[PDB]
Amino acid sequence: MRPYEIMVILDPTLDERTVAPSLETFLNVVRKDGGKVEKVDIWGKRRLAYEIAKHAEGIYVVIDVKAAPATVSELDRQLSLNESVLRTKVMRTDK
Amino acid sequence: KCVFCAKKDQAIDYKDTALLRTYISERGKIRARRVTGNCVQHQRDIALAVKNAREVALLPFTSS
Amino acid sequence: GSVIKKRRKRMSKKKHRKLLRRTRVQRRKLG
Amino acid sequence: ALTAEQKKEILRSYGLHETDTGSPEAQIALLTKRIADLTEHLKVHKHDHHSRRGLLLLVGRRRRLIKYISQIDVERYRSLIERLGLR
Amino acid sequence: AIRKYKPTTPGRRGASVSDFAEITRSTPEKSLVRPLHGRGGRNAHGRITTRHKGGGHKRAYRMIDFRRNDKDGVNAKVAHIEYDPNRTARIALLHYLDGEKRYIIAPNGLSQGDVVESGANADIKPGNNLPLRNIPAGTLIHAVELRPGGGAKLARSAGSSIQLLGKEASYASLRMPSGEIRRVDVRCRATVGEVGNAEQANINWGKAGRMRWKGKRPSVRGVVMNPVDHPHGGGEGKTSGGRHPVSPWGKPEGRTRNANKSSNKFIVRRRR
Amino acid sequence: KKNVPHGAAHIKSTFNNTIVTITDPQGNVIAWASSGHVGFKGSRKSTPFAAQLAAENAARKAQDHGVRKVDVFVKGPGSGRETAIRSLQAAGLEVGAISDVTPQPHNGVRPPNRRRV
RNA sequence: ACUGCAGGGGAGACUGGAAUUCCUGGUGUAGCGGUGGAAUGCGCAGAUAUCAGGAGGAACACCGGUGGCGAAGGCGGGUCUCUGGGCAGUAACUGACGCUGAGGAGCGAAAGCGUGGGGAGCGAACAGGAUUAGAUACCCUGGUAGUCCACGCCGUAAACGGUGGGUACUAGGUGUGGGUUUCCUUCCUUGGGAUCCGUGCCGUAGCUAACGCAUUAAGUACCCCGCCUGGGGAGUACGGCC
Ligand SMILES: [Mg+2]
Ligand SMILES: [Mg+2]
Ligand SMILES: [Mg+2]
Ligand SMILES: [Mg+2]
Ligand SMILES: [Mg+2]
Ligand SMILES: [Mg+2]
Ligand SMILES: [Mg+2]
Ligand SMILES: [Mg+2]
Ligand SMILES: [Mg+2]
Ligand SMILES: [Mg+2]
Ligand SMILES: [Mg+2]
Ligand SMILES: [Mg+2]
Ligand SMILES: [Mg+2]
Ligand SMILES: [Mg+2]
Ligand SMILES: [Mg+2]
Ligand SMILES: [Mg+2]
Ligand SMILES: [Mg+2]
Ligand SMILES: [Mg+2]
Ligand SMILES: [Mg+2]
Ligand SMILES: [Mg+2]
Ligand SMILES: [Mg+2]
Ligand SMILES: [Mg+2]
Ligand SMILES: [Mg+2]
Ligand SMILES: [Mg+2]
Ligand SMILES: [Mg+2]
Ligand SMILES: [Mg+2]
Ligand SMILES: [Mg+2]
Ligand SMILES: [Mg+2]
Ligand SMILES: [Mg+2]
Ligand SMILES: [Mg+2]
Ligand SMILES: [Mg+2]
Ligand SMILES: [Mg+2]
Ligand SMILES: [Mg+2]
Ligand SMILES: [Mg+2]
Ligand SMILES: [Zn+2]
Repeated sequence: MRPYEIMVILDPTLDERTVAPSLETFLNVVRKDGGKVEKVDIWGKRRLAYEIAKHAEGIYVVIDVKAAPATVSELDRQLSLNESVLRTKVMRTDK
Repeated sequence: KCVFCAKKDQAIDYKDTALLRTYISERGKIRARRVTGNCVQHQRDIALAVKNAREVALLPFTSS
Repeated sequence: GSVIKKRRKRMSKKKHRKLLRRTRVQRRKLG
Repeated sequence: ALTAEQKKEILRSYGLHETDTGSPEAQIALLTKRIADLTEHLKVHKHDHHSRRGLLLLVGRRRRLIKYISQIDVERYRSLIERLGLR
Repeated sequence: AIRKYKPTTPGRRGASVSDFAEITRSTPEKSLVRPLHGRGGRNAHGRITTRHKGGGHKRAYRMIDFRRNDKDGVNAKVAHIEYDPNRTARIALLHYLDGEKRYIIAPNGLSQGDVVESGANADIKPGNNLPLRNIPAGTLIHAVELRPGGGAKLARSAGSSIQLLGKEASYASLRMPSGEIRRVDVRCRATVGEVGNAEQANINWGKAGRMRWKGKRPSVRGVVMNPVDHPHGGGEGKTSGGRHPVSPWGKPEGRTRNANKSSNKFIVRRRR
Repeated sequence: KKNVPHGAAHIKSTFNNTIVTITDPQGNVIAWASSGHVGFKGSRKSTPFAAQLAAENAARKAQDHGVRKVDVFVKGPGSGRETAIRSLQAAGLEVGAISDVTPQPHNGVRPPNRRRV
């Protein structure tokens, strides 16, 4: 039960409407074990500063969970192993 | 004279790439304390922010 | 000239190690 | 490690009177708790030498404290030894 | 994981053995066992075609599922981890939730009681069998088939693994534990993970009799043969063989792969 | 028969040599006349004179294939770093954009032992 | 104990980019490389160069410092997980429980050793080239161990501040790092002062053979330990332990 800020860089090939349920199907496993989500903000398409995974564009997502370390590690696992993500960056907002 | 020492509750996060635009040279080099006028802890914070921005591609690793 | 004091020790140690390497076998391992 | 609400639950059980936190017994109790958790930390991470040295520092501290209590009064020594675990 | 006997006897001086710490249920599953008899290296003609075989402990064959084709979507539980005399890897008894009993090669990190998925939607965990299409590039895999539906044939001995190198159009490029880079069809399926028991290569068999137990029969050097028996034979004292080293059949050492074999198109870079 | 009006001059000025290559913007070399190509050998290929003949030769050979307009990517800690680009200027190319592309290792490969000369 | 605080302190997992090397292809031709000057060497079978992709290993530019942390050895790409110490403040608690420490135990750069991996670059040995009277070298071309990883072993370094630990006191001046606290307090200045803990420089008394040390002492004292008794022989022999 600790704060976590997660930025995820998704492929620009998928659309702006199907991004939210595609992330709900990941965050529900975070929800099943007591962890909750505060803000699932989506910055959308954005040009990224150096070529990443054969894409020069990327969808920015900020996840902002409050969850156990095991659950956040599992979430990072799952969304890093999916084919719809180019980057993941997990941090803690708390001290 | 350090900007963040003067101005409070401005947490340094790699998300604020707009603020991180400065403290970075046009080449992409992290500026030194003698050129940013800022303290050791805030220079640590901005350096960490710049590096995480680089690894999330919010800031260039190499640029001209 | 304090390095001279180191050079004498160096030469003595070097010759001793050279002797041991001349005899790391039944030349000395038996004894 | 050993947050406030985690140390209180053995401060009541090992310290003397509702506010005792520096007595021999209290110090043995939370040093023992620290050594237990850090020995778990060292059963994982076999080669964290800088933390294992901290463990030996705590062990030495607790040894001085147990000899202190055994000299000052021996019945309390017996009770604390039975209710923590020695040898 | 390797336990060394003490030098209580000259046959056990440097010998070692697996501690068998991963094994549960030292007996095999009865319905899944079929008979097996030694051959002594003899083919259908009754003649020795592989030298140095014979004797050795009696063995029973357990059926390993190198297919894993027919239970996509139905989950399995690793019921047991068990000895198998027939391979250097350990085997995992899986209970499928539909009630089917199965043996698979035991990967690293499939302790008894955890869940194995199969098919395109399986999670990328050790033991899950997926098509190379659904397996991402860079991960360590094993028991990978050469042809779609032909069964696992690649990296299935203890400690072996392919890493998936890439998938460009319809072929997965992958590094074979010989170090060889090969392309196979992306619909060839593999199970994620290294093969377990990776430390059995460190076993020092202490004595001749132990290899005799494992079925290897003494090998005689060609240079102590007579010329009638071996090209290296002959000579008054001991020689080096009076010629460049050749097999007992006079074949010089050198590449023996068919230079015009049909699989050269898929072989990208031969081993180093 | 390959005709392209715009190009890039990659210049590599190492302590021993200078190599001038003329490529298309896509990065396909057409002309490459270097300091050994212009008659030189040994330590004389390090000199700015060799630099400003190699660049001239590359420039003329690239004009033979039809480049008016070049942009320069210079690299290397050599003395033929300016003589070369003025040679391309005065051999008929227009200098366009000038950059610096000397590789800067982020403390990667361990360098060779320092010369005890 | 509580509240705060700074930090490359440590361990594990995952992960990022530059650069070097190699491979595949595109272009393209006769050089490249290297030196004080060359040659060995690489290339003409397509090298060097240049573009794209890919493999892999190692180290983590700018931040970066004179700085920080660690008992010392040492420690920095990033993230997460676990974890040690330190500093300040309150005075809540114990009430001398302290200091040192023969032996002993642990930690202990690099090299080295064992087993198993890995191996880009570098590079003992080695080989060739060069230089030279010779050149078992310095320089060049290659290049094995090793350097890296896991786990053990080794237990040594100019392991140095060539300065054992603890404590008290004895002008200051000036930086820098981490806290706390009072005055123009909203004149913001994030100035001035006090105090605690570092860390540097300069300097008084004092000390010193002199060099210099000098509140971080090599000063003034006390406690405990280690060590020396001319240079070699020799940190060697013998014995013993590892
Ligand atoms: Mg901070
Ligand atoms: Mg003198
Ligand atoms: Mg017959
Ligand atoms: Mg045989
Ligand atoms: Mg005979
Ligand atoms: Mg016969
Ligand atoms: Mg014959
Ligand atoms: Mg014979
Ligand atoms: Mg003979
Ligand atoms: Mg740390
Ligand atoms: Mg690259
Ligand atoms: Mg290679
Ligand atoms: Mg080529
Ligand atoms: Mg090339
Ligand atoms: Mg009292
Ligand atoms: Mg001692
Ligand atoms: Mg040790
Ligand atoms: Mg080493
Ligand atoms: Mg080794
Ligand atoms: Mg050796
Ligand atoms: Mg090895
Ligand atoms: Mg050399
Ligand atoms: Mg030589
Ligand atoms: Mg490790
Ligand atoms: Mg010593
Ligand atoms: Mg040192
Ligand atoms: Mg000494
Ligand atoms: Mg003292
Ligand atoms: Mg001070
Ligand atoms: Mg002074
Ligand atoms: Mg003195
Ligand atoms: Mg004497
Ligand atoms: Mg001795
Ligand atoms: Mg002896
Ligand atoms: Zn500041």
